Amino acid sequence: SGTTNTVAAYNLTWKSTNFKTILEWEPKPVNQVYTVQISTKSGDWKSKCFYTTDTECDLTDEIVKDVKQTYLARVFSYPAGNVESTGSAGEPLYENSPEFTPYLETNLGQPTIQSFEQVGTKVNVTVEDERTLVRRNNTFLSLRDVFGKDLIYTLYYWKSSSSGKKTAKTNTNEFLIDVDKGENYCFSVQAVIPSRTVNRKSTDSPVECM
Amino acid sequence: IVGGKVCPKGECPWQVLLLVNGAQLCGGTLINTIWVVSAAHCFDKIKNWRNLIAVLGEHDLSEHDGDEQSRRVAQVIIPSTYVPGTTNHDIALLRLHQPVVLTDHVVPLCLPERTFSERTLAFVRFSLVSGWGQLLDRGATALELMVLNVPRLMTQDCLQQSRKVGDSPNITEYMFCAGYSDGSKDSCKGDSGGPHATHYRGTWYLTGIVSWGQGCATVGHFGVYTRVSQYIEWLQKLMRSEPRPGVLLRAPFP
Amino acid sequence: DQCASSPCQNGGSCKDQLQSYICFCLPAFEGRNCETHKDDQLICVNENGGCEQYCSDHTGTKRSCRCHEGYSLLADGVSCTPTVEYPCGKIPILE
Ligand SMILES: *C[C@@](*)(O)[C@H](CCCNC(N)=[NH2+])NC(=O)[C@H](Cc1ccccc1)NC(=O)[C@H](N)Cc1ccccc1
Ligand SMILES: *[C@@H]1O[C@H](CO)[C@@H](O)[C@H](O)[C@H]1NC(C)=O
Ligand SMILES: *[C@H]1O[C@H](CO)[C@@H](O)[C@H](O)[C@H]1O
Ligand SMILES: *[C@H]1O[C@@H](C)[C@@H](O)[C@@H](O)[C@@H]1O
Ligand SMILES: [Ca+2]
Repeated sequence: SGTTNTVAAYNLTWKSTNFKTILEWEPKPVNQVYTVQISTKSGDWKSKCFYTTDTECDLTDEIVKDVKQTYLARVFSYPAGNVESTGSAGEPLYENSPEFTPYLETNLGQPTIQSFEQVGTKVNVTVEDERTLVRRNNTFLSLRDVFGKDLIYTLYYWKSSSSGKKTAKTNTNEFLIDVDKGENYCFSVQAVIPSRTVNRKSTDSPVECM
Repeated sequence: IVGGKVCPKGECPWQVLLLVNGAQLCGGTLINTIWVVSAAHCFDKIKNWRNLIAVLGEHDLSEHDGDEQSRRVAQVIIPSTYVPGTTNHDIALLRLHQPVVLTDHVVPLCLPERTFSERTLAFVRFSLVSGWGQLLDRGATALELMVLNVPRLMTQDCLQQSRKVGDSPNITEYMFCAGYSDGSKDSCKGDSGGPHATHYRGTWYLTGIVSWGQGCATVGHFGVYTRVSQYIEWLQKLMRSEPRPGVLLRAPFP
Repeated sequence: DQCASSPCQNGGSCKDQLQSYICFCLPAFEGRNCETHKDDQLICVNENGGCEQYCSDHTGTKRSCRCHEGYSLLADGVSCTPTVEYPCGKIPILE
């Protein structure tokens, strides 16, 4: 704040799923516009979302350029009257966001069971290689393409009427739990990055039984 | 220039060396063949406004190759609002008795359009500071031109990160911070008046002038640089304005 | 579901999530709804307006580029070339 008319943005938080990264913030603009600026520890700052009355800003295109780097972002405030007001130190009022490293923080969207079939006395559960916003050379990249070998999975399965909760994992992309010869089984999957220290596990993929 | 690197002879062409009777006074910058820009405070004492010498092409004060060019400083102009002994409005526009010769070793730095300085240059992370100042605090001064590549901060961050001092002069809108607060590197005592040249797309512009700092590369502190862009119309007003009697003119400001 | 109302504008796909969506945009679009035109943004505050040196915004008309006191504006409308031997801000040896 440090206000008299122009209020400072606050609560800057990153909303990122499958690298689709959107910075959001407070407060709902009142007689003032915001401009988002982003950079890397040692890079120049790039401005985004010019003079907007929004409380969000999409930064996908900048972050996927190198989801390995750590990005710091900051929002500027300007009275709607003029988009160039001299603060006190002569510069605009702005606030900094928390640091953001796509690779380690963007949560993995809810997985989706691609196509599971029967190979015999067991079930071959499969998960669709999710599509990310990490646009690489005109094309996009699948989670497996991005995290390569850092992405594993978990398979929670209930049986006909069930009685217990079972789990199975495979770093590949194909589960393979051994089932009996009757009792139908259900499959609830969830992408996981065990080497993570925050959003390690995702959300339980919608269920698909028999 | 604490923690720098010797500026390869020729790569700091706008670097001016301001001498007095033969002793180093400060550094300065060539924004034009007869116009040097330095730090106001560098003249708080100057008693012989005649031995005031400006040296370009300079590089190694030890040996004397043939690329140097001396020039008696004709006039020394500082802002009307500068108050000797204080931190604000620390900038000076020097005029040489006679223009220097442009050569591969003597080229001026561009004095950017204010707008440009404000919208673009200001957000280019790094810029080079340079001079023959001290290499450590009470340490010795450089014999070979030293240059440092430092990062700029907006005053809010500068305040948020520096250790609050007893009476740390406010970081007014005529100065900006650049450097590191981890004791690493920074400009120092003999550098005042030196350029803080920013590179933008193949061209270098004068965005800062060495002024003050707590010590030199003191932990939890940055180095304050005079925000050259508050002073552009000012500089260009003077450069056209016809000469004035005295040596130490005190041009009005704004 | 979610991608029902098809929030993703300007041709962007829509890989929604539970209680939310995710717009995949076309190279010239960005935003939660691919709403933003990577084009409609040619202003000096943006990226020096695309100019190599100086930039001037204009009322209801394309921004203009200009060059420094010793340069000249190339044919592309955004580039500057030296019109003199030793132009400011250029390091002769390296050059
Ligand atoms: C004249 C210049 O050579 C020299 C440059 C020092 C640059 N140092 C860093 N760390 N960037 N400047 C000084 O010697 C100034 C002179 C001065 C100017 C205005 C008011 C008082 C003195 N002195 C200092 O920089 C000293 N550290 C003193 C000081 C001044 C203000 C705050 C803290 C210390
Ligand atoms: C220093 O900063 C304070 C804080 O706003 C301001 O009131 C004052 O005018 C500035 N100059 C002085 C008195 O040091
Ligand atoms: C349709 O999709 C959802 C509805 O919940 C919303 O986000 C969009 O704004 C709407 O067009
Ligand atoms: C997502 O994939 C298909 C639907 C293409 O039309 C793309 O342009 C779209 O963004
Ligand atoms: Ca020499």
